[PDB]
Amino acid sequence: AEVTQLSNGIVVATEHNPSAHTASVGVVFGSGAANENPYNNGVSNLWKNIFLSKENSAVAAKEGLALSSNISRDFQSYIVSSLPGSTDKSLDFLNQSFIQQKANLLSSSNFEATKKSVLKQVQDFEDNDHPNRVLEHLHSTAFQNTPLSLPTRGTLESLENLVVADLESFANNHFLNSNAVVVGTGNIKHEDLVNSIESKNLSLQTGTKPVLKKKAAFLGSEVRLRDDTLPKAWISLAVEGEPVNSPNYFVAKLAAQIFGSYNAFEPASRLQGIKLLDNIQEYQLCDNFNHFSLSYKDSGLWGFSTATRNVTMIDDLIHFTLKQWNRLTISVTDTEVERAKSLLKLQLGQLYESGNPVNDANLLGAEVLIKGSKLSLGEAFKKIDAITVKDVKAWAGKRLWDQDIAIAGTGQIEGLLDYMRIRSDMSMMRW
Amino acid sequence: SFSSLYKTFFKRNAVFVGTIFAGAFVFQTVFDTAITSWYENHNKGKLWKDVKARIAA
Ligand SMILES: CCCCCCCCCCCO[C@@H]1O[C@H](CO)[C@@H](O[C@H]2O[C@H](CO)[C@@H](O)[C@H](O)[C@H]2O)[C@H](O)[C@H]1O
Repeated sequence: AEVTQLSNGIVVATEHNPSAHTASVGVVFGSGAANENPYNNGVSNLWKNIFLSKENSAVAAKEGLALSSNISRDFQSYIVSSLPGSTDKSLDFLNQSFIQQKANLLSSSNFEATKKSVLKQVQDFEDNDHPNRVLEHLHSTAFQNTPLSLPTRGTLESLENLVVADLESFANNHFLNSNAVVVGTGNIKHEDLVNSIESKNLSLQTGTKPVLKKKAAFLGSEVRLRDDTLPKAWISLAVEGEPVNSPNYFVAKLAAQIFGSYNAFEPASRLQGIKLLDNIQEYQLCDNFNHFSLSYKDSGLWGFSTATRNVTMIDDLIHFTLKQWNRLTISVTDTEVERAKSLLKLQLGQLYESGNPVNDANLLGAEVLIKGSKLSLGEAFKKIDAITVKDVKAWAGKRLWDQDIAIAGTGQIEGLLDYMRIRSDMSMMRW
Repeated sequence: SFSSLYKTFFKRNAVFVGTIFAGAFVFQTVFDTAITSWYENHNKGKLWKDVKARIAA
């Protein structure tokens, strides 16, 4: 009714839904693709993909289980999904996979069939998924020589250099209990799981903490992947944003909300009450964009992302947009702010209140790791609404106005201008 | 130029067009002050003022 949180060594967390047809259990390791290193990159995405190799996934397929997995930057998750009654059928199959079995998934016929498929995997991504590719490199340059930089799915380089002796090197350090959280989502009780958990003995590497690295940092920089053979142009730009559990966590998400997200095709999109939109549409400066305030444990990235078949006029594209961003400091309409608060809520909803347990897991697992607990929607909303204009005019005033940016891109970006232009559009001339 | 002594006045923004013109206005008196002094001194004894001094009629 307010989400449960109790620890007997294994911090056991759950979240009940009485109208759910199914449920899900799993673990979340409080160390992700940003706890790795330059040459072991993709180790966390390698771990995910053995966990779903036909072997272990045929086991749980007779049982009636489905497994879910994802790696982030600050965190890393291993979830299993099934019918709510077969709730022990989950917990046991989890127990087998992470304390019982070890080299049953770590075969020299398994691992050389997973790594020979996480290699094709990260060779369609950087090959044909430019919007994320661009998005990923954006981190690489903004957070260069620092934790967040390492692409979550790992470089094809440090991904052909890795054997099983390396899957473990990360496992036995960062796959602990004092870095994990067990989650219960969907259609199960707190007294169903934490019972079935204290039912099982053993302890893996107790007392052990996972290790640390130099805290992340940010620096104004570019990286440009020109490719004049690609029909469009993809660009992503940002400033040093705000972390998870930062005073302006919501203030910053409200700002993103204002300019928001465009799709020049859906007539619905064309009518949004966004000021910037007035400009961009005249000549069709782009095909779409969208904003964001990506928050991570140590640092953040407020900016936006755009694709465009309009090559001669990208220079305006970036211009109109970064000028709008100036208003946030000097001239944002209050009535804009309300449409923000309003729309944030709708978005922040379909995020948190989707009828899909697997999401409510990672969400829970990550948050109850970093701050300890989760924060309720009513808590969030109570904050969103407190937000004045002055909220947004002092946040932009430090974060946005005349601060270093972080551009990245690919496709026909000859037209995308230089760094002393772009960066300079962070401000406006004053008397 | 020291990051403290600058940022005090101007925090993290440049000079502003009008503050410039203000400084300009001030500088222009402060300068023509100094330089006209240093020059009248450097040429002491030589100036008609210094020569008006001794010479009587
Ligand atoms: C031909 C005769 C020419 C006569 C002499 C000309 C003198 C020009 C003086 C102009 C000063 O103009 C000044 O420029 C600075 C940039 O340095 C501007 O600063 C602006 O961009 C900077 C970044 O560069 C931001 O820090 C700042 O928030 C913004 O206001 C400022 O708005 C303006 O006040």
